[PDB]
Amino acid sequence: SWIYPTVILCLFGFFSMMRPSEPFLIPYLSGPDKNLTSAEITNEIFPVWTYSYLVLLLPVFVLTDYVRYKPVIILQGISFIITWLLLLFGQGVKTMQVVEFFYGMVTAAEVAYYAYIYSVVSPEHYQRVSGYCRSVTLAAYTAGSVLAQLLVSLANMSYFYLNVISLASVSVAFLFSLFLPMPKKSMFFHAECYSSKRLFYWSLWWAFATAGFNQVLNYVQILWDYKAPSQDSSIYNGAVEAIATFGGAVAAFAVGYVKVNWDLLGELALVVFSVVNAGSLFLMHYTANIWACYAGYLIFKSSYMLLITIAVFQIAVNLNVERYALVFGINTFIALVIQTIMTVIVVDQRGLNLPVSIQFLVYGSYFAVIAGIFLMRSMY
Amino acid sequence: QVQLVESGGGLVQAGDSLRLSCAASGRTFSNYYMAWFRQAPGKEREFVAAIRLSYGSTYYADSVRGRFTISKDNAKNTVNLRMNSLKSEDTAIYYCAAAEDRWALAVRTATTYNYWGQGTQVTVSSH
Ligand SMILES: CCN(CCO)CCC[C@@H](C)Nc1ccnc2cc(Cl)ccc12
Ligand SMILES: *[C@@H]1O[C@H](CO)[C@@H](O)[C@H](O)[C@H]1NC(C)=O
Repeated sequence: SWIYPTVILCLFGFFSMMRPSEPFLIPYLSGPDKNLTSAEITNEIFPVWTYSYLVLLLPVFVLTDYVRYKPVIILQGISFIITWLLLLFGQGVKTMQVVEFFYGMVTAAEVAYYAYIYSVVSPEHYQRVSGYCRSVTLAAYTAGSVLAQLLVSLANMSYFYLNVISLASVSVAFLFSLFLPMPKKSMFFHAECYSSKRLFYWSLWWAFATAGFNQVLNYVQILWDYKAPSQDSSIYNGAVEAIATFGGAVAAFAVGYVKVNWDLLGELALVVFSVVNAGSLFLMHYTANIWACYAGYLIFKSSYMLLITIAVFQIAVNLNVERYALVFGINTFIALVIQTIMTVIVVDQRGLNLPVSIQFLVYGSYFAVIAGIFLMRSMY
Repeated sequence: QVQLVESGGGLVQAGDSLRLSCAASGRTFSNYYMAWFRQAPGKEREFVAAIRLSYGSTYYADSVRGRFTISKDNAKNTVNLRMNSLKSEDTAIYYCAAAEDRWALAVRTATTYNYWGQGTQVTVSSH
């Protein structure tokens, strides 16, 4: 009974996340077809994505619960189509800000994809199904990245046709979305945990690490363009992004497989991984070699996945399936608030308006500071 | 006191190119935003393109994006603006303005800049 909804949802997720154009956005936005500057991209366009995502998170969380998840998934597909149509045929900074708003809407509506399974699949099949819905999606992204590189290097395709392929993929995903079964019920509408100190502590670290990770991901490509201009040197953004995603997945799988007492070693290992993330970011900032910056990105992604897997495991050790949704919603909202504060202060034109050449110094300092503060409280 | 002086503007047949230069004097200019605005009769002052001297960051308006390029020639404390494929819609008076770099600086807002040039007129004639 679960096979049909599971298969349709996994097909939708795979085709929605298969986007060969994603790895090559900055070379595309700054290329001769859009002619946008790196300052405009980093300090005027990209920040909007956070703002909308913060604004649309809670409403969409409640809409998704009230109007059941299928409508929200269809809305996400429509948003994908509109976003990629505007990316393909949009021109100027204002159109790009609208594109960022719609992509933030897509990110906010992504919650329905992972909450849909609960209302259709029996509790018995939750775990495995979730795993599938996760595995598939990750593979899709990796596949797209690899394909992009294989098309950029061997097929000598243009960034425009990568966006065309992404548009076709999202259109197919939306068509698949139109065939998901209607959920009959919902967790909250159609049916105090933070008191525990451990839950609060682990959620705080999860939120801060997630904010840092998402801030670094939004501008890693701009940093790469700064170090290795795409208009004069060969770039390997697809291969690097595929390898980094694979390393992160392997790190998460290793965390899952190995059994160790995280109640005691968790703080030590998490501090060590935060220090490694800070060191990798410092290497990306200081190093003038592009290969060193790729290696730093790989290390940062793998270590952050090592971190977040343990954090999520510790948060979710005693939480129920129903409470997962609200706890993780609150944690992602707080992470978005932190990321929005950081963007307003640092990246936004109304703050320091720092270029990408100084932003990663701030990000490395941010991770080092998280590690330093959390190391405290040992004595006294 | 800062003094911005513009040169280069003139009568150019539609479709050609033209280079404008704004030289700033009276101070050491290393931490200023240098921007170009334009104003046409019966219209308001419009942002054209800005450059961050310290970092070299550049911003353009969508109307002139892809055609106008703003650079800096520090050897003479000048900021240049090269305009290619000029159209009749580019006829205006161009003012170069200088703003002090600082927290929360709105690059595209004319009120942000406290130093303005006398303006040089660029008229584009279509045969
Ligand atoms: C799955 C993508 N994510 C997680 C990576 O695993 C990172 C996206 C960040 C950056 C590379 N990409 C965008 C940043 C800001 N805005 C965008 C808008 C669009 Cl339309 C597309 C991409 C955008
Ligand atoms: C982008 O800029 C190049 C020149 O630098 C120009 O040839 C091209 O037409 C522009 N393309 C646009 C604005 O889409």
